[PDB]
Amino acid sequence: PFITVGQENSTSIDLYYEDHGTGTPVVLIHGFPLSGHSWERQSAALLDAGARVITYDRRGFGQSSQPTTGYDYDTFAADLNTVLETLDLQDAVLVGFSMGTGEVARYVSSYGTARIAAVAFLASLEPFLLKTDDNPDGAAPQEFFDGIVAAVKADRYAFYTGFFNDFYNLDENLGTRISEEAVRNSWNTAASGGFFAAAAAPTTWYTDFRADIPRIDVPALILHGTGDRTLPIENTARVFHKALPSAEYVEVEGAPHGLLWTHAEEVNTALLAFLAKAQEAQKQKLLTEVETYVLSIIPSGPLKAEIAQRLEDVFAGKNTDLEVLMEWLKTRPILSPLTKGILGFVFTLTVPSERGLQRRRFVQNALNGNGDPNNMDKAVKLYRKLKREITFHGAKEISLSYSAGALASCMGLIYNRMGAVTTEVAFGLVCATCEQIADSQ
Amino acid sequence: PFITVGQENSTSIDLYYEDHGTGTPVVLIHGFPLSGHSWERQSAALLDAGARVITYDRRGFGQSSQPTTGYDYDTFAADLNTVLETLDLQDAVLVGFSMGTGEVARYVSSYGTARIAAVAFLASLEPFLLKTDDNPDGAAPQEFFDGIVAAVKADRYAFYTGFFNDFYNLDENLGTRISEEAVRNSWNTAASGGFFAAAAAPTTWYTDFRADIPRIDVPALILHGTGDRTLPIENTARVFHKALPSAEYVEVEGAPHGLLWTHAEEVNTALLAFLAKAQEAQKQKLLTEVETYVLSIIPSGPLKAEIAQRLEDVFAGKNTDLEVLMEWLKTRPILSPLTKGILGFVFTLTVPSERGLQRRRFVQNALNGNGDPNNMDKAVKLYRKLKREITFHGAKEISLSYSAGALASCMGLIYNRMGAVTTEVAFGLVCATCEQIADSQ
Amino acid sequence: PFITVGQENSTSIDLYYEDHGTGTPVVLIHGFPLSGHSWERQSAALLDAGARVITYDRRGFGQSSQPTTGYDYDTFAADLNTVLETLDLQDAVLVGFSMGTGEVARYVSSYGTARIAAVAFLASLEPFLLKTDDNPDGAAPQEFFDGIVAAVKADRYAFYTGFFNDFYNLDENLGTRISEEAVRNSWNTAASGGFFAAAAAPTTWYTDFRADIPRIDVPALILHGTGDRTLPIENTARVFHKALPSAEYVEVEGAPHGLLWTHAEEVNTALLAFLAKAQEAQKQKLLTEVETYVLSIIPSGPLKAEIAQRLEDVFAGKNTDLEVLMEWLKTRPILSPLTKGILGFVFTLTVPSERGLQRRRFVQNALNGNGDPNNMDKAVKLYRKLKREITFHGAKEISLSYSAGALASCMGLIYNRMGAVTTEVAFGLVCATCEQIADSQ
Amino acid sequence: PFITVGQENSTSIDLYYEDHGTGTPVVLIHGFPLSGHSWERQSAALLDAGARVITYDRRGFGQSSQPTTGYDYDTFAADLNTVLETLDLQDAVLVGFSMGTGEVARYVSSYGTARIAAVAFLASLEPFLLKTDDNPDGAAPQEFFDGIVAAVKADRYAFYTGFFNDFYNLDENLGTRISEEAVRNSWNTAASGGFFAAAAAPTTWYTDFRADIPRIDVPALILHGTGDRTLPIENTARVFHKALPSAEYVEVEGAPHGLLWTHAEEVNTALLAFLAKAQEAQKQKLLTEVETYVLSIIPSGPLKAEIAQRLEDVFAGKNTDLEVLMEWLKTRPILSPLTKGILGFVFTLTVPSERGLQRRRFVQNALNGNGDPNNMDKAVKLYRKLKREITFHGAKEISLSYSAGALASCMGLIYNRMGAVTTEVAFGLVCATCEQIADSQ
Repeated sequence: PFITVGQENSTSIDLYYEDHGTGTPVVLIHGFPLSGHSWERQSAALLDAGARVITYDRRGFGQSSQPTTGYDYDTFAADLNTVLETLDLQDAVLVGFSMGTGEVARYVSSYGTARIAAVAFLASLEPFLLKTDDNPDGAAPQEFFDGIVAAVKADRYAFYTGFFNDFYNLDENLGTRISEEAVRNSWNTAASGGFFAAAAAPTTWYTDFRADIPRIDVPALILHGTGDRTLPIENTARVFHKALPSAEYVEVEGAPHGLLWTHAEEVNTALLAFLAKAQEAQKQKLLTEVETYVLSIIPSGPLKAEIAQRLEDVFAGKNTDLEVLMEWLKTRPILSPLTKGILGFVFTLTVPSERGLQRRRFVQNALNGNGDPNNMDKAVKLYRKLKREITFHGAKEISLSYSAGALASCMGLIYNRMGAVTTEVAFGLVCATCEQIADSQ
Repeated sequence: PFITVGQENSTSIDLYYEDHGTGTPVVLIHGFPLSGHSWERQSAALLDAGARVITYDRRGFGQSSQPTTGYDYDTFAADLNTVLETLDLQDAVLVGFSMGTGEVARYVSSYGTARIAAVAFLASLEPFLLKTDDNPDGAAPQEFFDGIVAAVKADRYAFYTGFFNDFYNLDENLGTRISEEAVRNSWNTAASGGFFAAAAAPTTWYTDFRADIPRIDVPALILHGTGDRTLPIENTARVFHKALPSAEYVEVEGAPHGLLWTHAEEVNTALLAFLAKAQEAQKQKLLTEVETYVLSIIPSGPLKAEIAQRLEDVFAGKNTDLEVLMEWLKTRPILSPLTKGILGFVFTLTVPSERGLQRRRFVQNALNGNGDPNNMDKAVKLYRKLKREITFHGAKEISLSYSAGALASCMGLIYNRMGAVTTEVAFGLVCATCEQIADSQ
Repeated sequence: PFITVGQENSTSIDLYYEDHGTGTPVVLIHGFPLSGHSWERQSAALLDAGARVITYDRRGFGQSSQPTTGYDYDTFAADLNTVLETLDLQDAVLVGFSMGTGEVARYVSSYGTARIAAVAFLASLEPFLLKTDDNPDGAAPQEFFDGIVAAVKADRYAFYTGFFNDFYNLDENLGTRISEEAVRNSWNTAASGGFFAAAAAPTTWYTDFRADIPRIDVPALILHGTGDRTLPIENTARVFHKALPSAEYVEVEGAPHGLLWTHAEEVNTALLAFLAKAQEAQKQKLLTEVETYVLSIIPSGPLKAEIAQRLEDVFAGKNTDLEVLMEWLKTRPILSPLTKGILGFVFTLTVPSERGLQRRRFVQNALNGNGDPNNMDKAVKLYRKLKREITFHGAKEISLSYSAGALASCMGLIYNRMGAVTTEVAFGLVCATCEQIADSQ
Repeated sequence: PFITVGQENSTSIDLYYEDHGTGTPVVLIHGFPLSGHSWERQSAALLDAGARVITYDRRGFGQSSQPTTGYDYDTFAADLNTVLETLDLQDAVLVGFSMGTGEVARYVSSYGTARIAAVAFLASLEPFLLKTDDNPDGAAPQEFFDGIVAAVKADRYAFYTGFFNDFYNLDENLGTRISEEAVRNSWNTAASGGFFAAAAAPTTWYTDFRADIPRIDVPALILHGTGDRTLPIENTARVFHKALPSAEYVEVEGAPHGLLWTHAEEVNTALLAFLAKAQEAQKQKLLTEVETYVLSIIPSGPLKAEIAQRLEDVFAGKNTDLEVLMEWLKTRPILSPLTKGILGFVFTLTVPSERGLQRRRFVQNALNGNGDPNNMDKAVKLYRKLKREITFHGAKEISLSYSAGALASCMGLIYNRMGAVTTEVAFGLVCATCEQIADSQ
């Protein structure tokens, strides 16, 4: 798969990307000189843990186009921007490794955290690698980087070999934490990047990210290997944490630069924990928003108390007997049959286990759009559009452009499994409906 | 990026290509069994020297499609034709290495040199490799080539190994001029070409190019390694130069077949020397053409003598005091303010150094399209199109479709730096303007 | 030229008007029985002094329609209203002579001073001409005016003769301050007004303007001839100044009623003195307003202090070395290149002398709309509309309907002299831009 | 009637014009400070002699608008251009008197003689009135003109009096060649021009017309009064004739500047002669063009000889017996009935006297469009458009856009007097028809 990010002469500039799983989106931004596939140990864990995994190959690397332009962090951040906008990612986690940590800082800094729930920096460049008068903690002098450029231009093929040596601490880790075959694959991946990008990349490494850091808005993780020969932990992660005290901070004891493979565990467990903390809060946010919309249609009173208590309990995960819940709703006075259908729908959708219970007649009758063909026609039209939605707000926005009869019919269509959409999209549908109905009062 | 060159059964035949830099187009045609990426040492130099670099992968190789049809030099030349026409290349240099030198000869021969400024043959097949009665200087008998085909069909993978041995003179050059890793990359590239192309390619090697050579119209370079084990310099470059005495001719002392890598600097230097001469000639042509258009609007007389002398001098590179030049123009009688603005524009554009001189009021006033909004509207439209142009003639052609008022306004727009285009495109703009104005007289 | 002010039976009622020069609008309202052309000595001076001169012929006079309705000051003031609204006059000076001074008072009184910067009363009717019990200072009894009406109805032609006698003090001024031919022209003008208007006009002369005077809001001038036989200075200008002490007050020694011609230089000088003060105040206001908009985009701090000081100084007329000013701006830290371009533009526009300095590259680059063709397209569209504007607010209003990119491009267009607009219109453009940019923050 | 020539602030600039008679257009351009009505003695003669008379009032004079802009010969010539284009005048005579002679020279010079058959200069400004070093024959120094401006600004009313004195040589001509009443009317006309134009006009009088004169392409007349006190014949007409030897040249013995009235006879007789010479040639041109179109449809042979002889004779004015002519045509073999109808039409149209002969059945039958309703429908449509045409080429151009059936039907419509058009328009119709028919062969 490709996303086009620009044009170079007669050719467009396309980034290779992958898009796996379902759930909260996690975007992984690889390091030099590798590709999105270098995250494969992390991707597997995130997929098992229930996240949507997005990887892409930076321009000049892996399967992306290989221009001779745009090798700088503003372009790289603009590239990332295009990806996020193209996929309409909401509530995303951005995880960068090495070079990738430059994208994370520069994007957050320039474009803000509108789509972004949390960030993570692994084997970071930050805050500035260039050793100057005003930057004493810098890791190396300018002449040092000039050196790498010269070395890559001389042979890049040979260069990759010595690079992966220190990248992986092969003198320590070969035959132990990394196989000879895994290293061979890495070299092949590097050899496959563009010649121009290979020599141009090292010039972006001493980008000054010092003014980007105060812009970091959302929860952050900083993770570094203490045996990092490529980015000395003392000039990078340790001074970065002083600049962002707020960041959660993890040192991987004796881990090299290429800790994604050698210490995938410690990485994946820690990354997993970070996702886990981010994910539950996001889920809670989703649950409570739904609740306000659902409650907005119910008349104020003690019933509205019983209903809200029940929502909150199933939302907290207390598996309730849906059969008991549904009978209660069914037999509630005052509530309109429409209202009971909406609640009926919400509860079956959110309850931990449906326990093989059949659909309820009172709900099917409540959500049938009065069996009106125009309602049903529009509901089918909305359904088509909702299949393309992946977020709560996108779903809710498109739904609000339809009449309440059509919305109720659409809900029946999903309820009865005549169509299927993602959970968060279904929430947006029922919330648009509640919004429309509440507004009629 | 791809260019489609044909159809095979249900599939189209697409050639992988790249398009880097800006300036005079240089098209690099790779050898067997490698791809456009084998030129990476040359590409870097050409890019630094300020050329537009085009590479593509021959059908059956690198990232191009892998048909089982069209393995012959007429098809290969037709493939090249499609590339050149698709990109609308003007004033291009064609550089072939090994197999690629067959494309260069056959295209020039059949399609002529309309788009082509110069040609270069590196490690050439020419003039005929087959040793016959009528071709005594041929390098080998037919049975020898029949042998290679049989060897590739037997194992191609194993075959590439012994091939790169002699291709690179690895017994001499390994660890010295070529690394083991660079060789590994080459084998990977070869292993990635199509099985059918691998066995079919060697049949095209003894194509008789003897009738193609007299067709070579434009300046040429012949370059060969004297240690070439693959194409014996005595049966190829040395008899080729006798057939084309006119060619500039360079022997690389003890260089193998794969001299692009092993002797890449020297090869790159040679390319610069040829590109540098071709570029200088092209620049001189551009100065000469621009000049005729510019002179066409001036009334015949002694002033027209002073003006032409001045153009020629700045065009020759005599850095003149633009401030002095501009005052002179400004104060010239007879010349219309329009004419003075056009000349004003040309001189600031072509003078070696502007010496931080501010724009001139007499020119801004002359090139303002009479402050007419429709002129300015069209000038902005033209500007958009000119941003996409890279050649003098393409620019001039599109410009001539606009009125003189709009053209003058566009020139003011560039003059005043409200927009930017490449130099040759700017020349096309001012020349279209002169052409339109001259035609009004 | 005509402005339609009403309908009489099958015919519309149209006022003849003229509209000359550029600059601050000055509206001249003639006396009985003459037309807008009676101001010709004043018009010439005002035109030379750099004002926009508007004249019109009151209904029933000169080249206006000659209805038999609407001969009263409310209608006359409504007529004037229609003129001012039709032309969208802003910041106008209203100058009335004789009858015209009734329009000035009644319009200001009823419609307010929204469009009006200053007023002038020459040979005024004010405050009330009718001699009554409650108006002891009145110039004549009712029976006296009844007399004039009767005289005009008897012969108006013969009547004009004796009228111009006292109107001009011909016994004193003929052959001296007024020629016989100038008097002949006056009679011809009068003979050309409508018969009905001639007899109906004198009934409007004893209109009580006593309640209109407290409504005079803006700076005023009262000017009267001490030899006025038509409107005794003692019953008119002298008691009017007591009612409006605030008015600037000028007696023309031995000047008759028709002092516009006989003492035209002195009257013209007086107009220049008032126009000159009003113009200077208006200019100061413009400097003050422009300044707030310009300052609104600059970050608060010491630089903002240096900038404001400089604006104020050039605005006060301290001719500053623009070259020095521009270098300072150019080299200022913190300020965005956009901001520097806007300031660059403002300073070159307001500095007393540009001293033949060329345009600055930093400004041209700052105001180029990013060389975007859509910006430039809209900027050209805006420019067309701005050519039709004559006021700061009209310009600013139309400009605010365009995006900031298009506005910046338009400014570059003017800066680079690719188009031209009046100064106040240019101010409106740069102020709309500042407003748009400030609002983005 | 008005023609709009521009815009001043909120008002358009309209020129008052008149358009009298039918025949060859003669455009009269008045002098300072008078209007188109000053030509009334000439207009009457030209109308009696059978010409179309066009007069207009220069901006600032007579009944034209009175702007404070555009008082210069390029604007005045542009004004004239607009008039000629607005009325689509073809084959026009331009006659200027005094100031008007500046329009004639400047228009011819800049716009060329495309619409213009002949020119006439009466009491000319030419070639340059300013007395300089390079212009020794100039009539006065710059300080002299500066003087007139100052005098007009001082009083223009009084000024006109002394001006008409010398304008008319009233000391010689009053009560003799000009009445006191005629002079009174002149002053009234002048007093009615705009104040601004009166003072601005004299600045245009020393315009250098020396480079305009070589541009005079067409037959010219120069006419001057030897008693001209306003434009000394020695600095104007006499040096002008040296610059244009080719001009027909007439001195009116002891005639003043205002010779149009005082010597209308000598003027009108001479002008009449000039028109008479121009008119006959134009008529001959019209006759011979018609003939080629008419002959183009006839087969080559002796009949074509008889026909051509006859056309030429009636065209030369030999009144022929149309009855005899028509019978001859009617009874001619070979000629198609269509052809006979066309000739029938032409002859009745061009014959001096029809002698009360009834329309011919053979022609009515020939020109009936086959009684086809679509033909007739289009013919009626064409007729509507032809009523708006006044020239041969305009008529012929619009006619050629119709089919031959429709054209023939239209001709029948005119032939049968069911509609009426001017002679030259009718010629264009029959010529378009002949052109269409000839093209079918």
